[PDB]
Amino acid sequence: GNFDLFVVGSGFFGLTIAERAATQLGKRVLVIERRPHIGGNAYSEPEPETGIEVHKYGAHLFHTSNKRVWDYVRQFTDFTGYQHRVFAMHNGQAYQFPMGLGLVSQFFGRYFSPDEARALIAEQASEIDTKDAKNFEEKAISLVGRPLYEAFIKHYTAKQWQTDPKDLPASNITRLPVRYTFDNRYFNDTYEGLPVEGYTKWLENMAADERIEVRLDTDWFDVRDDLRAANPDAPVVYTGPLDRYFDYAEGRLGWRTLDFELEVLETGDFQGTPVMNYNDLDVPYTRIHEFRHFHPERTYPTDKTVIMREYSRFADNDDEPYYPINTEADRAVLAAYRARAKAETASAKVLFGGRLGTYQYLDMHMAIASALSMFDNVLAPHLSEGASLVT
Amino acid sequence: GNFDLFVVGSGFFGLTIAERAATQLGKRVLVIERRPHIGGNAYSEPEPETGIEVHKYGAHLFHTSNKRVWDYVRQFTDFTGYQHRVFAMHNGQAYQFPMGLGLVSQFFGRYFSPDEARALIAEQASEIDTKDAKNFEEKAISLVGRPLYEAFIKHYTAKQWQTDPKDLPASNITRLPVRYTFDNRYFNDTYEGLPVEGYTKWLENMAADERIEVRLDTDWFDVRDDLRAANPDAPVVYTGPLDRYFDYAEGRLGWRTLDFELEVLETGDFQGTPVMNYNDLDVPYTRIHEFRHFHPERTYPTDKTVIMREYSRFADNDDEPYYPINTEADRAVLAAYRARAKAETASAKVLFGGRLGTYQYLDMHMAIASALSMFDNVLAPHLSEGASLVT
Ligand SMILES: Cc1cc2nc3c(=O)[nH]c(=O)nc-3n(C[C@H](O)[C@H](O)[C@H](O)COP(=O)(O)OP(=O)(O)OC[C@H]3O[C@@H](n4cnc5c(N)ncnc54)[C@H](O)[C@@H]3O)c2cc1C
Ligand SMILES: Cc1cc2nc3c(=O)[nH]c(=O)nc-3n(C[C@H](O)[C@H](O)[C@H](O)COP(=O)(O)OP(=O)(O)OC[C@H]3O[C@@H](n4cnc5c(N)ncnc54)[C@H](O)[C@@H]3O)c2cc1C
Ligand SMILES: [Mg+2]
Repeated sequence: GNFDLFVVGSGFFGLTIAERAATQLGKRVLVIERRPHIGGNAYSEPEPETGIEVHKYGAHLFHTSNKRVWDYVRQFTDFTGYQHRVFAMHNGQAYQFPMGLGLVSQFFGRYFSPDEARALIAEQASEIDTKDAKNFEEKAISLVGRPLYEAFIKHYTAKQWQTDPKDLPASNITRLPVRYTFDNRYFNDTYEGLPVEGYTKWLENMAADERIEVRLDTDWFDVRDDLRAANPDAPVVYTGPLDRYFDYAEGRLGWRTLDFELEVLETGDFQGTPVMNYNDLDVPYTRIHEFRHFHPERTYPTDKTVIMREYSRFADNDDEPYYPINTEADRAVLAAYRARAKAETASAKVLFGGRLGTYQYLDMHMAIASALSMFDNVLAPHLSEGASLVT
Repeated sequence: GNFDLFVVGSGFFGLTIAERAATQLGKRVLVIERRPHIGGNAYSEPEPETGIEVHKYGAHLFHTSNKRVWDYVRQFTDFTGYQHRVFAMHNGQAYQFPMGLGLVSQFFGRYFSPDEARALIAEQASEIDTKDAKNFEEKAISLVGRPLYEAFIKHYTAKQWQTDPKDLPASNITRLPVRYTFDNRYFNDTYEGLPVEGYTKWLENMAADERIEVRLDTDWFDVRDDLRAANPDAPVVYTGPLDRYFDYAEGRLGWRTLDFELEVLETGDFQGTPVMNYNDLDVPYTRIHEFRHFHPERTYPTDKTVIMREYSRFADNDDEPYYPINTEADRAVLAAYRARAKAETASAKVLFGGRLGTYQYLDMHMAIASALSMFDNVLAPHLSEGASLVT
């Protein structure tokens, strides 16, 4: 049939756009998705042996301080009262985390009060002067001191960035706070929780409107010419890779990827907490997720659990792209593609959005906020009142 | 104590050198090995749950037509009568392999005699003229025809090389024979078998002589200065990476790596043969190894088996290097390092050998042949009669 709007990609950005067009302007929307499932990287699914919901592209924790977004998402799902907390494994011991009075007292072997901890860190971090810092390693030492740096930062950084911290620029550290309280709540956003029926149901609700069609297993580039010949005045919101859209004509944007190993174990509980960071070099993974703990309210089985080991890697051409590397070279490459994108927008009615469309890491709430904004300020005016898509 | 000779690396090249020096010249040899085990990539070990011997760095099949090598290795191990055969999985069917009368009859649906098969291939391969071939894909079609190419070569090549076959040079295909008989013995060497007590015992026997010390978990670069200060007239045979030896001063040599996934299944037999190639794009691995079938003479358990999925990847800086990529750029980089190596040989008594030391893929028998030759023609003359190490 006929379409008023094409959305490429069914992640949170894509589905926010598609939903808002359908329900707020009455528009016919086609969502083209190349994967065999919707939801982009927020997709979740039960592990078969155990029934436990697993986040297939990495652990997804929802948090936001944006009231508008919080009100928007709650139309599609309820949230549990989950609060994220993380522990760290170093030299055979499990530490409270992030760095705070708990970790400090554990690591140094006795209670440090807020004033005493402040004094300790100050003294140890004085080894290097921050403005003299030549690189990441030195800057981190100049902020938290060498003992804490070498125990909980050095090797974890090396694993996560796949680069020796001495070869990372000092530039990539703004602050490196130690909490001078025992508060170990990981995020400090106003709103936080996990979707009660899980992420996939949430995303399916966003696509529920009759005026939205979702075509899975479909690559936009395989179908666009005849789809747009069908509906020439239909604008496009594209949330796939930016460099691919222009046939890599400016070069490939660099990304980091993640490898996961899912394992079902014959115990009811492997580590007693959702996420354990592994700070030492003697194991190759950065973190282990245990998914039963994301939803304690669920009646999961008692004799099995599923865990997931996470590993960091530079992305090869065909790896899933997760984090932009963002070298100067990358930023110059990006610069060229957004010029192309602005010209494609003006000439072909194609908007570029989302994590892949803009070469940006985006949290779920930031992707949603981004899409709501594109809708309100660029796309809806066009669809409703013929306004230009040129900014 | 004192040493007459340093060998860096305890793979087949290294241990051949160390053994020949110890037993044929009476020399004190120290082998420095950075891994926690000896044997280099030929190392094997029993999987714990099943007891089954697994080749930890890929399936290792011994074959040679070199009588000297065959006589040499049999001093350290007995061989079984194993003959390697490979099958290929395409579109839900298992095919005899390599391409021959069996595969051809299966694939085309009826018996083709030697003359008829010859005629078939000739006709189909005539689609493209070999000298007109613009790339790998076209050259392969010009040799075996499009139907066979698209079924058993196209996607397997894409997976193994991590490159679209249209973007590989025609240059990388010499011949692509179809066997016009039913003979499916994989290798055509005079001698073939598997070590009766397994690869690790074999390698341990090579290092058995009292005059050989093996230090595990030791990086040559961490220890060389004081080791050589200890024994200044001791020559060195280095079989680690060539580019690393000279601090990557000419750039990094490019390699391909392999990823493996070991799995123990609750069946006595998963695929009924040691190696199954997967020629289709719908699975990411290239091959599955089932190790019980490498040693049918062993009394392995009946209710479990261990398999290994193999995947191809370009090597990152810290991946295990398995196959040289060998671009023109790589060959120019290599060229510079062998000039450096020749100067290091003349000035510091350091020989460069083996797979890593020469940027070469070497089969086991070719590594051994190589080391025997370095011994006889370069190193033994030096150790015995003070001859120069300069060639
Ligand atoms: C490991 C990992 C962990 C994360 N953890 C969190 C977290 O804890 N909390 C949080 O708030 N956010 C988290 N995020 C970000 C989260 O996934 C966001 O929902 C995501 O960034 C949403 O942005 P997006 O919709 O633009 O991208 P995506 O979710 O990637 O959606 C893009 C969709 O576009 C499809 N597509 C791409 N190309 C084409 C094409 N040619 N044709 C058709 N379809 C195409 C893709 O298949 C994909 O489905 C995490 C991300 C990752 C990778
Ligand atoms: C998947 C794979 C499959 C293979 N299959 C076969 C087969 O089927 N049949 C066959 O004949 N051959 C096969 N081979 C080749 C086989 O492994 C050979 O025995 C190997 O090439 C022997 O050559 P080498 O001794 O020079 O290298 P290696 O076996 O790699 O030995 C090198 C040793 O040097 C050590 N080392 C490196 N750097 C240092 C350092 N700075 N300090 C101290 N020690 C160091 C390394 O840890 C390593 O142990 C295969 C190889 C691979 C990767
Ligand atoms: Mg890589």
